[PDB]
Amino acid sequence: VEVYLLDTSIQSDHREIEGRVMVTDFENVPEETRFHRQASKCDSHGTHLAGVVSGRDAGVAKGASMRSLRVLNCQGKGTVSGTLIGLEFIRKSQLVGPLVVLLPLAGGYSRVLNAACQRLARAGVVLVTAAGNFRDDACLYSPASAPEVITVGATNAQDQPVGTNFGRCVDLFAPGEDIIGASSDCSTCFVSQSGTSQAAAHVAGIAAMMLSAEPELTLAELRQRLIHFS
Amino acid sequence: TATFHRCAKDPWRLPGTYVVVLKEETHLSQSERTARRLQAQAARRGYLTKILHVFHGLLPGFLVKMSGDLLELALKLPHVDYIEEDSSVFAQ
Repeated sequence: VEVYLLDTSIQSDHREIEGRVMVTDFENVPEETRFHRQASKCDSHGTHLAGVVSGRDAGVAKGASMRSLRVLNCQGKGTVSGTLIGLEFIRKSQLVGPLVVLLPLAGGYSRVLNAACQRLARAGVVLVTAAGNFRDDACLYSPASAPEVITVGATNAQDQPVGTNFGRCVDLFAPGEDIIGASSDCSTCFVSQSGTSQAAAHVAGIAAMMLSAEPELTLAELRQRLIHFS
Repeated sequence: TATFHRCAKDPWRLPGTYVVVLKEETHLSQSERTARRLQAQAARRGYLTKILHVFHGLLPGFLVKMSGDLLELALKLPHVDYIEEDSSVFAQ
């Protein structure tokens, strides 16, 4: 099973994730101070999430195989069109085992982004996304609002909402407060981060392990098992 | 019958770039012909357009950089299902 990550650039040789992430050719980001454009800052978000999924010391699915697509710039900003072209890149790679697609990003409700996610889900892809960090109804954001995507809100150790988006479009809540993971500040550095991106990466790791054990596990079965174990 | 869509969060809108989504089962050759018709009609009206990407495999359609003044014209192209103005997404 492979976990595809659509996010910022990654520090692929950070010791926590070295060997896990196959950086793909894909890059589609909007235009980019010098400090904020250094690699250690550009790579921060995606490197932390690749660690949450696959990291040796702190991964949920330690040793998981990942593939990365760059859809967010050094400031963590992307476009719906770049994200769409990234999702098409994944579909083309699939047409040429089970696949998990992790989308730790959000914009406003988008008909086309939801439609693209729906087409991948209809083809058997398991998509996992962040509910959003706006203390608002996740139905107003995308891909969070897509019913075919597993939308993940963030809770703490006491199951309290971290703030996290909520509502009928959130399928489950997962750990998203002070999550220790790989820091791109240095090759062995770690940092704690909070957010629905971290919660979604946790669920992607659980899904990857469930699909590895039961390759014939469908999205409908998997979804209910993930919701229950939350 | 085609509809226009844009981000409800005004600060995240990116006017000037649009995803033109064609009806299901529209072939790649028809997506290319529809993009060519849009460019020709926009040129006849005195507007520059640029096709940035042609979609095929997941959804049929294309990404176009053009003035929003051309939206009424583009919505009338017969294979169009809907048109969406680009918008920003962010790391969570």
